[PDB]
Amino acid sequence: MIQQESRLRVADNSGAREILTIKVLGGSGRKTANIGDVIVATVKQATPGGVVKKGEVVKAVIVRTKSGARRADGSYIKFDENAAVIIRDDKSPRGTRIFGPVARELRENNFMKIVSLAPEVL
Amino acid sequence: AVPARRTSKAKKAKRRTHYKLTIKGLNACSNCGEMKKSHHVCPACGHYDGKDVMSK
Amino acid sequence: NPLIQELTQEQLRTDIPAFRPGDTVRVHAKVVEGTRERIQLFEGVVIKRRGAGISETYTVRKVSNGVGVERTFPLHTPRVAQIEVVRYGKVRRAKLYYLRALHGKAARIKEIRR
Amino acid sequence: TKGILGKKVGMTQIFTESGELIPVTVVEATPNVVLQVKTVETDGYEAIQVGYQDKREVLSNKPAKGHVAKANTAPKRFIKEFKNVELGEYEVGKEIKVDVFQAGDVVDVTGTTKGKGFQGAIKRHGQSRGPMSHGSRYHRRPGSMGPVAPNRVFKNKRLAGRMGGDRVTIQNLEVVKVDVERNVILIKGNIPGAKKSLITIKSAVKA
Amino acid sequence: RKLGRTSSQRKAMLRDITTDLIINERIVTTEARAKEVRSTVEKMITLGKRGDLHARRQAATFVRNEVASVREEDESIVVESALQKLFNDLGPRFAERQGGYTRILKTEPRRGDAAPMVVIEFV
RNA sequence: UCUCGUUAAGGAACUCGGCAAAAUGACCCCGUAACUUCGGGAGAAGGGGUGCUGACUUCGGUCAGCCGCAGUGAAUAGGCC
RNA sequence: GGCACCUCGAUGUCGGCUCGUCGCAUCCUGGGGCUGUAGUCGGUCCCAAGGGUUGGGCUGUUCGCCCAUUAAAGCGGCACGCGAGCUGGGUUCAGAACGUCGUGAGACAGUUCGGUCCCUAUCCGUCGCGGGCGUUGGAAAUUUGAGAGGAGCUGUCCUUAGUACGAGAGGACCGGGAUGGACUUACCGCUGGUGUACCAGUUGUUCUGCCAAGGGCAUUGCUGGGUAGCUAUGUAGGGAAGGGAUAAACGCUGAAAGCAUCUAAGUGUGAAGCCCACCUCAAGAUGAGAUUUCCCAUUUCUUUAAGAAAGUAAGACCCCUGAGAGAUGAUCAGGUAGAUAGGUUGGAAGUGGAAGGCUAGUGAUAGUUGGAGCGGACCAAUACUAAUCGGUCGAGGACUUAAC
Ligand SMILES: [Zn+2]
Repeated sequence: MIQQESRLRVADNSGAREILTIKVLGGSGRKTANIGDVIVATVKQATPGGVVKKGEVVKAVIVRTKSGARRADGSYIKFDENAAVIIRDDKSPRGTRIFGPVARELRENNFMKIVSLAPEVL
Repeated sequence: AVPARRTSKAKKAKRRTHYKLTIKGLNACSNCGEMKKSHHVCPACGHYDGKDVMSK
Repeated sequence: NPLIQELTQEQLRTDIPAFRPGDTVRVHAKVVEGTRERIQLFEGVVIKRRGAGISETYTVRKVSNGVGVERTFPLHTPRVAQIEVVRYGKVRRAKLYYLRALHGKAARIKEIRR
Repeated sequence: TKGILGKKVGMTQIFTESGELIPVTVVEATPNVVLQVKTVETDGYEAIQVGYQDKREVLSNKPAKGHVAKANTAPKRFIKEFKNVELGEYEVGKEIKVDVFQAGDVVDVTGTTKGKGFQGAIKRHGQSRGPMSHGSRYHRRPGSMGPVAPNRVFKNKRLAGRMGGDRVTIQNLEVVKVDVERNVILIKGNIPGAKKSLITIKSAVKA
Repeated sequence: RKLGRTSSQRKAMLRDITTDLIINERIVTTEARAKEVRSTVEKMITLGKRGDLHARRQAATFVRNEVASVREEDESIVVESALQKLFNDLGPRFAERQGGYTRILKTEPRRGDAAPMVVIEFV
């Protein structure tokens, strides 16, 4: 459940800290978005330096929502925060380091170049 | 809103037909043969189920 | 109620030990990658219990790299190999929801040698 | 063709052979005697009467016990028909156990919905309230009734009136088990009806 | 259940009615209060069958605190506080009778509201 | 329809306008900018402590220990830039 | 824009909200002809109204400019739809001010701040639900379907195939498969919400003679959990595959016109559209349908007629215990040939360690007796209480003609 006007967090070493969504690409009027769905957002806060700054339009992906997916077996995951990791239209991140665990549901979406950097893949 | 006409004499009745007052469930008591209400204590006899109840 | 129980006995695992909310519990899960079968190890604090019979459940609260995580499993799965209590903690509630706002040196539960 | 009535006990879960929980309801049944065979030359079509439960004896009357006793059973509670069934193949007073649905895997349960009494115009159609603040006074009503030109109200404007209590069928559900020793089926998903209601199960229509 | 007022008012009304009908063994009220009070009274007489502390200290919250009942004297004034009655007289009078010890009798409506009245007894 | 109580995830996307609701609110302690008619702004902002038992109380309080998810444990009692 | 027939014993304006509906001069999806159509794209014209047609920033806004998506972000009618359904911001009251005009009192489709929107549904209309009678003997059940309603949307990926195509550049038709968006039908086993006669902690003050134990009041006193029930953001499924007759278009065969030519006679293909296919209502369908089973005859005469009256069969109702139902009535489960409700004995969800004792401590408190005590709707078992005794209604089956 993450929709317009909501604030993610950057879980990357790219230069951005917060973020505010814009759209939920995929569909003709979708409302929400869950783990592993792409997104359009524009930086709000930023650290000095970095390749990313305020007022930039960027695409990101949703890692570790605060009401996580269901496992087909019958288990669930429910983190404490929300987070995103910036992307270059080829599922390839911009930053070069990732903090905080990531849920497994990415391996099913060719987001490999991410999982190989996550410290924990739950 | 507010009526647009007086109701005729007929419509008055034709609507009041379902305004009745029916009494139902009248039984013959068993100690004095008088009419009493089923499942209810007999007021004059005082009895019920062939037994006395209202006593002190 | 009685007609269902008779329909749901053959699938009640029967080696689950005793553990009440507030006992650190190591969980040998089952993972699936490619054409393999690894075994993860999720290991936290028992928080919850939904008393239900065939479908009782429980939850565990880990903290990895400063980000809380929780998983809940059905009590009678075939895709969990083993469970093993590790400790026993003094606790007076049956639902320890009040932990998600506590960190580190404030969310420790005293041990009990029983 | 394959048709069986039965009760409705409740819902529980079941693991399959690959570690996958599955919601499952418990349609219970009992044997049931075919009561009458309607033919073309007599009744204009072909169908089969069935009945799934047993009354006491106090709770019937001579027509019922004279209409059943041509098959020698205790008088039944429910009586229904079935069509498109290959007639043949049958007799007055046979039985229909739960065998016929071994792993049919495609089935169309029907039944009677729940009951919800007089209801508003939002719990029946998903009509949306009006702004609950900013000074409005239009919280929870059914909107307007149409235009002015026609000097009447078009048909099929929807507003309050009893919700629920009419039959409905679902299609293309699977079947999980058949415990003939207790006459119980187990299907996947949600099935309509109140507990202890009356349910019917036939083979799929969409092949 | 059947509400009649707010919560606490109903609770007080029942804690009232079942404290009579302990002292008189008979009561003439309406129909609904009758049903709820038969439930409550029968539920507060099994406590008269244990007689220990815990049953005492659990019954001692659903009974009007102090309502004397004095028909006795040898050379004295013996007072019975309508709970001591519960644990001295009603109790030992029901040892073999199992649940269900009240009779309800539908008599006649009332003058001003036509509320069909009713009686309640014990045997 | 009116008068009240509670809510997952999101937190002004509603709307003419955050109207309405929500949030702060007591006592003690630390600390507090531009600006100025030098009096003020100032309760600016932003923070910390409060329960019970024993000991010592110089006097105020300090030490030690105990329990709860929460210690002006209920009602009364500034939202800020 | 014109006219001034219409309404001055009062016919209320723009936008936005809830709710729709209809036309097609069509925005997307569907079928086609031509191309200055190699392919992928495209341009135009034709047939076609089945469904679908977004969130936000700025102004009172219609209009419009912009950002981000999408298959697409259509144009119009319905008092420029809808105020006895909502708002009243806007333009049109009384206050006040600026610029300009007037000598003045005042004025300005110039501007700025503030400002009272009443109504208990009689008739028709729409949404649901009963009573009366009819259907030609009285009753219990099961169905046919003349008709009506619902439903109709679509993307992306993979393979066919790096093929046909093309110098390269780039890159398919027709098929097969997986998975989504919106919309929508049912349900509570999972995740969550609620849960005021369930369990625990804790403040004040007052009451039960006191300590211990408890009640009353303070938004349910406040806080932490939470059963049944009702629930969506949760779960499961749905628009699948086909047939018949047609639209634009394309033919086959064939002449009037020794040829050519789809047409007049003959004979075909062809679309999300028409009619079936899928789901529901339905014999008040007064053209009142069909089938299985059940019950079979007193008194006088009005005068024997489709006569009147009385007692019954089958059955139904009244009355009472209730809920899987419920505004009332109705539907359903039962009424001693009994588990319908209450109660009682077990059990479960749920809280989370009762009271009284004992041990350790100066004391707060802690340990043990003990997964304890309590336990509204839930699951079993038992006639202890209550469904007693009773009462009312309810047929005796017309005629004509043919056949047998
Ligand atoms: Zn009598």
